[PDB]
Amino acid sequence: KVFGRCELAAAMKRHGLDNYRGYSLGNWVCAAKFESNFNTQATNRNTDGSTDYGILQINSRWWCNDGRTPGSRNLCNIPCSALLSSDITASVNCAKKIVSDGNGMNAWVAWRNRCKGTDVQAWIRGCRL
Ligand SMILES: O=C(O)c1cc(N2C=C(CCO)NN2)cc(C(=O)O)n1
Ligand SMILES: O=C(O)c1cc(N2C=C(CCO)NN2)cc(C(=O)O)n1
Ligand SMILES: O=C(O)c1cc(N2C=C(CCO)NN2)cc(C(=O)O)n1
Ligand SMILES: [Cl-]
Ligand SMILES: [Cl-]
Ligand SMILES: [Cl-]
Ligand SMILES: [Cl-]
Ligand SMILES: [Cl-]
Ligand SMILES: [Cl-]
Ligand SMILES: [Cl-]
Ligand SMILES: [Cl-]
Ligand SMILES: [Cl-]
Ligand SMILES: [Eu+3]
Ligand code: NA
Ligand code: NA
Repeated sequence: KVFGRCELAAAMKRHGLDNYRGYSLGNWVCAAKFESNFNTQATNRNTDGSTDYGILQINSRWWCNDGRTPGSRNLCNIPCSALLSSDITASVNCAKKIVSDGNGMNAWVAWRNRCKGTDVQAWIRGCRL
């Protein structure tokens, strides 16, 4: 599923991501735009052989099981395919674990490089939330 901007903002808010660990909703929408273009079916292979999955490009090196990342962990206790669903629940619940691990949203390199320190509220401007 390819979400609309406000559509994704509303889903993320409903699932408790607005201000989670202090990150306002716009930060999460910005991250998703540059990680996946709001497409839940996004995948990308990393140089180390792990793969990133879903709207927030969650990595199989640590967070999910894809059966093809030797030596990896599955800290969200989910198949990586769950992260591609039209329902963002699994991605949101896993993102909450990620952002709580100590480095906040710097875990998302695209957030650090394209969202951090920018006017992220622009990403939710005009939405009925
Ligand atoms: O493709 C776009 O740029 C786009 C698509 C959008 N939508 C909205 C929907 C309907 C939601 O139910 N689907 N794509 C919304 C926006 C935007 O708010 O800038 N932009
Ligand atoms: O309606 C939109 O949400 C929308 C329209 C866009 N455009 C761009 C053009 C060309 C110039 O007028 N026309 N609609 C571009 C985008 C976007 O990149 O998010 N969004
Ligand atoms: O005007 C739009 O259609 C629009 C503006 C957006 N943004 C993003 C920013 C932040 C920095 O450029 N400001 N407006 C994002 C989107 C979209 O994702 O469809 N659409
Ligand atoms: Cl929308
Ligand atoms: Cl915001
Ligand atoms: Cl594996
Ligand atoms: Cl393969
Ligand atoms: Cl594990
Ligand atoms: Cl599994
Ligand atoms: Cl959803
Ligand atoms: Cl933080
Ligand atoms: Cl990570
Ligand atoms: Eu648009
Ligand atoms: Na906000
Ligand atoms: Na699993």
